[PDB]
Amino acid sequence: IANRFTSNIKGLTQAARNANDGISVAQTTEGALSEINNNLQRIRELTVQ
Amino acid sequence: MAQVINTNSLSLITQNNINKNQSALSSSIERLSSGLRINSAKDDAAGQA
Repeated sequence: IANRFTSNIKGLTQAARNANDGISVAQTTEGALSEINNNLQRIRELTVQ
Repeated sequence: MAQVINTNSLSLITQNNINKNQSALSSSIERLSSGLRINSAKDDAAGQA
């Protein structure tokens, strides 16, 4: 049972690290999306004029 | 405590609580710095849209 618990603990810690990496990926992608959105808004204003 | 030295459940619980508070600390500081309630859409996306 101690072996099983050790395996579970190590796996869960590594999984937490993987989830942190996923959060980083999402943040980078969303920043790029925000810049694209600003560009699109400016293009729309230019079209309006 | 007095029984065991290999682990410190008190330390682990304290670390978890510290991290939980730190999340809100970071959120509040970035919110104040930006001056916008909705930043990076980590929250209600209807407001962002």
